[PDB]
Amino acid sequence: TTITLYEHDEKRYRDIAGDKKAIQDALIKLNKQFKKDFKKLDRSEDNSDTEDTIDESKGVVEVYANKIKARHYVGFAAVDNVFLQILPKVFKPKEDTWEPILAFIRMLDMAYGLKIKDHDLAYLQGRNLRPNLYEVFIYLFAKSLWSEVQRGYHREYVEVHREEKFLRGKLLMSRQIRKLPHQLNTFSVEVHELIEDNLLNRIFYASVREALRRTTWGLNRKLLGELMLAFDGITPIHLRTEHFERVHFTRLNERFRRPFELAKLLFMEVSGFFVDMNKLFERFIERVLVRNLPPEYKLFYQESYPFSSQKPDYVVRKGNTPVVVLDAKYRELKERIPSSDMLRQLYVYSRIWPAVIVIPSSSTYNQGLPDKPLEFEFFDERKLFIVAYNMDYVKTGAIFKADKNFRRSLNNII
Amino acid sequence: TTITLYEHDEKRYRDIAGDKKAIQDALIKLNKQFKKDFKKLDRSEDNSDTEDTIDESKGVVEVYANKIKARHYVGFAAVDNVFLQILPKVFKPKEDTWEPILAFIRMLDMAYGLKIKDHDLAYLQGRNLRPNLYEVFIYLFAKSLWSEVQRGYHREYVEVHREEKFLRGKLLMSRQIRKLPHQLNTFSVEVHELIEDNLLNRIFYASVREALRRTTWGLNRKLLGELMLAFDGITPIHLRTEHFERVHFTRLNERFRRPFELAKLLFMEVSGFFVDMNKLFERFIERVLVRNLPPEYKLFYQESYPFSSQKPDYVVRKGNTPVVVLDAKYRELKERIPSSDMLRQLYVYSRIWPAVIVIPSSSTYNQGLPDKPLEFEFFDERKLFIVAYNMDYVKTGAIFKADKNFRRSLNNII
Amino acid sequence: KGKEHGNVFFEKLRLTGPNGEEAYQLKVLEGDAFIGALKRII
Amino acid sequence: GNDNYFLKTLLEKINVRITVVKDRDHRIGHSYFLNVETVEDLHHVWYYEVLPLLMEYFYNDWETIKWVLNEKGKEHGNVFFEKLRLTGPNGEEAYQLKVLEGDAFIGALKRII
Repeated sequence: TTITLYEHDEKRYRDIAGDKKAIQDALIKLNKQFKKDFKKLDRSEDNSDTEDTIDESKGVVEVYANKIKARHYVGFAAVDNVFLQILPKVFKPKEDTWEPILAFIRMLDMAYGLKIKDHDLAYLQGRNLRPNLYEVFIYLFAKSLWSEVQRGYHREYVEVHREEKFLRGKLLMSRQIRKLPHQLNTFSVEVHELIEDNLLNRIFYASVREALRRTTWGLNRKLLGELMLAFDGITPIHLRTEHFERVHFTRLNERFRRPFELAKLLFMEVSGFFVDMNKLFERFIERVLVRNLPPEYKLFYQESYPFSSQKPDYVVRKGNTPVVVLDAKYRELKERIPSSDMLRQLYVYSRIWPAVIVIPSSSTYNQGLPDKPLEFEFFDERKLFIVAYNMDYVKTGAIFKADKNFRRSLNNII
Repeated sequence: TTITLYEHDEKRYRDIAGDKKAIQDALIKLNKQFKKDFKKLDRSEDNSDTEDTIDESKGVVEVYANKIKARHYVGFAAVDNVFLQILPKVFKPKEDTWEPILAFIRMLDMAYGLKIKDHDLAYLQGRNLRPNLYEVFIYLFAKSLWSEVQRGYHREYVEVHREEKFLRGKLLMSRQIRKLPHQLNTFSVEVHELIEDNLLNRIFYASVREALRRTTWGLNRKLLGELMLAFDGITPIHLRTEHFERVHFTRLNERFRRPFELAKLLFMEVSGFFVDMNKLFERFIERVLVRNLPPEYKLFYQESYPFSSQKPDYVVRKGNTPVVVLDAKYRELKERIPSSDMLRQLYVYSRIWPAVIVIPSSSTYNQGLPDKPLEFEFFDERKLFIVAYNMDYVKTGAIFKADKNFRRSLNNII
Repeated sequence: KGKEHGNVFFEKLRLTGPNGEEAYQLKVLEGDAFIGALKRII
Repeated sequence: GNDNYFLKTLLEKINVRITVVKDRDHRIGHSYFLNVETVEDLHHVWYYEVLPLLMEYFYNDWETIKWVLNEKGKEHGNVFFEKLRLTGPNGEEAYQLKVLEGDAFIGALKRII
């Protein structure tokens, strides 16, 4: 069964496909698996409460008696033929669930640091496939591999001190001089032969073999079927985490960086990955600000310690003199005013940095939308200047029209 | 089945008594009943999130697939023969569960404004009864009623214009002059007779009848059995919320204030009540501060609006000049330092009020305990003075030894 | 695709795995059952 | 237990649970049980010649081998892989095999059928 969630959204167990007992068995393994692998991913003002909440089967999904509720952890996971995918709530609409997939991967393209191509994703737009995050990241792995295997096969050179019936390469002399004449019929050479089954090819044969076994599309089954035939002579391996560390990216296999990072993102039971929606917006806004703020340079994660260090998500300073704090919040900001938890942190970030502070918030049809300019000016009775900026999201499309509107509102703010 | 929780504590469904399906049916009615009756009780920095969390069957109890987890809502409820009681986590021990009951009711005595007696609770100490919050608040209702019915029965005066075969009271003259001589054989009087079945006695007959039906002790069954015999002539009523409003407390039934408020606390399906553990500590510390702060008068809930008003739990000012903010937090305060959410609010409360700020926290064997004096002095790089005060709890006993230690630490703070 | 346990070249085993997986098995046929299994490939 | 069809249905209830969690080419053969003469010989065959193959085919995976023996959820008893009490740094199951003997071993082999 395929189940899909948006951030802070619920599904009924009666309407859902499959079995009632089957889905709740899949989740308790996933929330437990998120507990052991929680510390690998960074957060930003998450209020995670690592001791109590995550180990109570509330790590990724809150499984309840009457419904199934998603926390603010975005991504996907495939467990026990119950494929779960959690999209952001910002891309929620009012092919009907194919626009938020390419919106989320493009927000996973710019924020998280991936180097995927837009024409890789635009190939899938309109082919009426079943929307699934695991079916597209296997495709993004398989297409970027088959576009990097079609040119060259990555045959890397190792040297072997082999006793050959012929003579290839440099003849070892200290091993041939001390050769008895009863065994003179084989040369003892040290040939730098190119092997096809290197460590990077043992991984990509194993990463395809664990992908074709767990794929469900009709496009990925054809593409991984051609990749497995190209890797036919390679002896297979069992994938571990030691194999993904033992290879290093030099200049002769640098073009295999794009399929390998996606092969490390999906393989290392469980499959997939999860990230916090607060930090992914904190990373995504950081791409927008430094591009859109020419007058003043901006650094993310600068920290100033009170008295326990409370650090802003981003601060922009021209040289050192202007202190314009920019704290990225994923909150909906209901009733056109910041909440108690938000404005209390905005007060501290301005005071310990005469410092204006701007809060960027999400804006679409689903999320709360303010007017086009800088919506809310606030003073906290200390000559402060709190500006509520809102970035519109044309990221569901491929054109960046809202970046010009975000620059025009920031130019009036700067 | 009797199930008991502490605040933020979990129980396993396999170890629990009764049936697995029976308890989860009882909770989904209780969390739904808490949704419709949520707005009657006040909060203080609760982060309730009224729209999403409470209606998702997470109002009082978080019912999960593998366990049952309590939120920070203290009290009790009896639903479908699954009696739930949630005690505070501060009274958790390392007759074994009879000390935290009398600790919680005494904290419900001083904070919430009840006027129960200590010798009402000390009668039950050591009688090896089964610990239950509904069995003691029915007892506190039944003993305070039977101690106020044994003296006087509350026979209140109503006047009736009745045609009596005898002559009692004032004879109505305009109704007797116009009486035809074929019906002269009955006087027409207006007698101020005392009736035993007044509205306050119809309630107490109905409040006992709905208590003896739902009691489980052997002491309350004897006490309510004597109360129901004393109210034998009273015609019963169906209890509503209009009946508890239609009576008013004058001087002639003022001694029935103590059983009636407890009869309104338990009766109005569901039974019992719940209150937020944050506000109940915010109310309980307010009794301690005004008693322990002679030099400066202290007012609770004073508000100052930034820019959305962030108000302290308590502020003490001598006249108007010293601003010593006292914000009560129920947090455990791990690692001897305040958290991000706590210290961010402490910074705002001091700045909008040169103002020192003191945070009181709970301290027992279960909760985190600091040293005896004022444990943590902090400055937030603006010449601030954040003092972490801790009140020890001898409230499990009947003697207030820690109030002298709280006064000595406050005298060094003042 | 929508046939199992009959005159099929790959019949499903009647015991699924722990995570809901299914494993098929090659099935030998003979006589007119095999010809009837070839006459529905066309 | 006076069952003439016992060792036939022992490998059949193993192999049809082997071929659905692994390949068909990873099954347990029948040359190991062709020399059993007493229960002690079957105790040696099941512990030194068959269960080493199941630990070899299922490495770092203790749940699927617990379903091949259809003893899932049952630990700390007459189980061929008892659960170790310890959890680990992040939390692993990490079972350990248990050498049974006597009628208790047959009481653990009867419920594989």
